[PDB]
Amino acid sequence: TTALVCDNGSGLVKAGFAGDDAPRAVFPSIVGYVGDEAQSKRGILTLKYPIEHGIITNWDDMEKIWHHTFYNELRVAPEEHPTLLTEAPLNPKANREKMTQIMFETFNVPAMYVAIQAVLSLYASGRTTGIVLDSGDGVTHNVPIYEGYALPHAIMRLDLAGRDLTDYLMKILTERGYSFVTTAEREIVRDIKEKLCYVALDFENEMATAASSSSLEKSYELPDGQVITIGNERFRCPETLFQPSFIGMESAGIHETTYNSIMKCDIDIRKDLYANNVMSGGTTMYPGIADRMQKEITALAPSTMKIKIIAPPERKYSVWIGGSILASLSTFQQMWITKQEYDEAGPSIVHRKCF
Amino acid sequence: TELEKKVKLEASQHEDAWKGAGKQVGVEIWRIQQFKVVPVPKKHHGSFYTGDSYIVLSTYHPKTNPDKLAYDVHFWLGAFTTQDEAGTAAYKTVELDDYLGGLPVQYREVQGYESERFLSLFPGLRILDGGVETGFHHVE
Ligand SMILES: Nc1ncnc2c1ncn2[C@@H]1O[C@H](COP(=O)(O)OP(=O)(O)O)[C@@H](O)[C@H]1O
Ligand SMILES: [Ca+2]
Ligand SMILES: [Ca+2]
Ligand SMILES: [Ca+2]
Ligand code: NA
Repeated sequence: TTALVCDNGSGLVKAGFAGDDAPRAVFPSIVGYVGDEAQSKRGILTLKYPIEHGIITNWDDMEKIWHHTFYNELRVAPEEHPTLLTEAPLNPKANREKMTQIMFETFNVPAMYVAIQAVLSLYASGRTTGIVLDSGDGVTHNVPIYEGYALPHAIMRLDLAGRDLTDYLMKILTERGYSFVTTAEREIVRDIKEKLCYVALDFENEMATAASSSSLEKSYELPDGQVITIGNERFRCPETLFQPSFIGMESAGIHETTYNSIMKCDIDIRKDLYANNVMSGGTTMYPGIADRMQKEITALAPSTMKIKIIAPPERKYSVWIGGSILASLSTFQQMWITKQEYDEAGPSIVHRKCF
Repeated sequence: TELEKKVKLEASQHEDAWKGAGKQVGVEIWRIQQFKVVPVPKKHHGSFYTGDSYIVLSTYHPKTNPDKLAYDVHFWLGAFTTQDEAGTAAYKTVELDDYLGGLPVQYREVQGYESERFLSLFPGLRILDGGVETGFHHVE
């Protein structure tokens, strides 16, 4: 009897079996047809995002995503699999109850549990104490955890992630004359973002370097054969993570939200949080983002503070991997809500077992 | 939070590795073996495999009372341990912490950078090559 791990992301669903080292199903969280089957017949229906900024808003489209996960992607009978779901930090109590309601009444799972995404990434990094920087497609979070328990009052939220970074790269790529408009071209911009972008150590010195020589220029061959050249757009795109003003957002950068999130904790544990900055999410994959985060946090912290940035090589799935590890432990599954307990208490039991 | 402690404590009762732990002053050692907490034989205490993750429970007498028991729980991460073994050791450390009523203080030890509190548990500490195979199933 294998447990199911489904990471409901704002842009990508990560699903698979507990005990595996990687999710077996990764598809976009888009409804139309769902995912790859919907991006093909895109000129017929409208594509909506059921999970914008990490919170599930429309439950009918979410039900379609979960149905697509169980039957079309993983090809499993939901009635024969305990299922572990993930949620964004500070998830409302009602939104947790609806997840339990759909899992038991619509899919009839024998057991269910909803876990915090950032806590799974910390466990996946082999830690019980630390502050997680989870930057995915729709939302970016700073979540401190001490000895296995998250600190909700210090959690920072920033509605700026990979989706906005893709659009900002699309915008600045027009300066060189390129035009990426169609839905197919937006996937090419995402590919350019994931392949050639990087975080500058000193932004102003790289801006002057890009204007001084052509050593930072990179070439990229489009599917139609056209070869384009990209310059300072490589590091101007992920710079929005540290300067949200690049897209007109009056918010603090990821380095400041991390620093602020630490300051909202007890002084005894700040020393441990500075040495355990765990990065999670696909938007934390830019080369050089750890060195830049190291440089910015050092400038904000006391001079004697030992600071360490942890960037796991597969932090793109660290949320799911931590779920696969925890769901492989029998004592963890013991806390899961069984179908009998749901049939007795109802949907409010998610707040009595899931933490 | 008081109901959270109730279910976390009830969950820790289903691990046989904690039955009898922290009962007397000493050092108890477990090794993570394919998502399972396996006790390390006494003859092998102090020898840790560079590719595995361990849980080390140090029961001692606190300075504030020589007739009482305090706990220092350390999970030791080998330089070549896999993600499953390190993550299970981290979670099970919190689980043993809850099993003993939150009293244990948690320490994260990595090979070659262990704290003085952890090194003091051995007169002594020998690192061995190899380790138990990962519990992960590889996805091609
Ligand atoms: N190597 C990379 N470099 C830059 N961005 C990346 C890379 N890999 C993935 N991303 C971005 O990360 C986002 C997906 O991250 P993910 O953690 O799956 O988000 P969520 O969990 O919210 O679905 C996408 O927007 C994608 O563009
Ligand atoms: Ca996510
Ligand atoms: Ca091993
Ligand atoms: Ca404790
Ligand atoms: Na896919």
